[PDB]
Amino acid sequence: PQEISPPPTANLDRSNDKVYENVTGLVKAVIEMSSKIQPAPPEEYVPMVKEVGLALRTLLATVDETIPLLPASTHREIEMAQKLLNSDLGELINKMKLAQQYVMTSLQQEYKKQMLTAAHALAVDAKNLLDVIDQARLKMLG
Amino acid sequence: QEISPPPTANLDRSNDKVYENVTGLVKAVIEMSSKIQPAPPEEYVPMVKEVGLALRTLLATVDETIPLLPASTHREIEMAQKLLNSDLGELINKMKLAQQYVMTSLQQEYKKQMLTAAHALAVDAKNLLDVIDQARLKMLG
Amino acid sequence: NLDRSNDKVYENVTGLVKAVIEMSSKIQPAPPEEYVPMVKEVGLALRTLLATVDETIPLLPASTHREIEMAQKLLNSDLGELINKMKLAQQYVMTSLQQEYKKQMLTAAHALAVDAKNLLDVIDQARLKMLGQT
Amino acid sequence: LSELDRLLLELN
Amino acid sequence: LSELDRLLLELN
Repeated sequence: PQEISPPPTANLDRSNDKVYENVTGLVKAVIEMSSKIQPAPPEEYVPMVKEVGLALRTLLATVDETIPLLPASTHREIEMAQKLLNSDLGELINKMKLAQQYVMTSLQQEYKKQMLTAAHALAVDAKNLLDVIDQARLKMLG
Repeated sequence: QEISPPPTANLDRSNDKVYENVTGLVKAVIEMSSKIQPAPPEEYVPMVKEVGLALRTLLATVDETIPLLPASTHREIEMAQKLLNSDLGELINKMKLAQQYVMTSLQQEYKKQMLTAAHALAVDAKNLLDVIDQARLKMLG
Repeated sequence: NLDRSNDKVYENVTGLVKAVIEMSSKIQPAPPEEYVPMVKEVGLALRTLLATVDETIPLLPASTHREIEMAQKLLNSDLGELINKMKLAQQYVMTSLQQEYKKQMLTAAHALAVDAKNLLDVIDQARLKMLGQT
Repeated sequence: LSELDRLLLELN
Repeated sequence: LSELDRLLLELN
């Protein structure tokens, strides 16, 4: 499934690292959905999603307030990593609007699997953003 | 995780246009995924068109087949058909992101997600055939 | 082997054949005013059948389309001959010729039934082709 | 069909 | 972000 990142580098204090907090927050809201949803109807995943999407708005903001300060040269990979998370959310939505459009159908259970898929992507990528930015602080230091 | 046996050997396949069209569509999907990596938008946009043309063809044919089939199956088939339309839809979404992010790092990521969608389409087109087949054999008793 | 649960062509043949039988079984005792409606029913049933077949053709291999078209013509022709002999029989009601005219009627009806069955037999063979049997 | 055939038989 | 917000709006 190839490519993998070793654990977040230990060489950086995480006490006031709001990126690490927000990523952890976003991954956590995905896990909430990804692990509840199987059961519940549209009156329960639609927010479960809005939640994930709020937790992302935050992370993206915090990353905005964080890029200025890093090396100018590493601003592009981080801006890209961010847009990727945007489309990841877009997929999640498309597959939600679909699970809705087809309730109490054989197709409802399917667009749900597609949601879980899209939300997993989101989290994996939220973790890759953090990975990039860390390399960006490492650079700025050494 | 899932996998299914080669399409049943209990049906003749010389008059089988559903088979021909599933084969057609999976081919167009392979063609795309073999060419896609170096391809610019001029190239890969038409590669997706071919996938849609293939699928539109395929869906017409299933339209023209349902009537020979027990009504007890018409729903599974009609759902599978709708699933392929969403599959094609996710494929276009991603094509469109790849277009936007030409000259950037993400041309290659959005191309990876095209391949994924196009793979889902092919897979589900093969499941549809497996369902249509079970249906014909019910008709034939 | 084939499942007839929603085989409209089989359902319609069976009606056209039932229709010919009601007439055939009724005719000798019967006046013109009773037998023309009987032939009317036969014709309606035929009409229904040919319409259903007209709709079924497109779902079926072009290799077979003309055998079926010809079967269809044949049925029209038979209802032709039957209507003909019906008209003779009315013309000669109460005559030494009334019987032989009823007998030519049954003959025409029975030909229709038999060709209608041949049309079912054709169209079945085409569906077997399309659903892909071995 | 054996039923359609049973009808046909009534005609002969 | 307006686009992310347009998505968020759809959820409300």
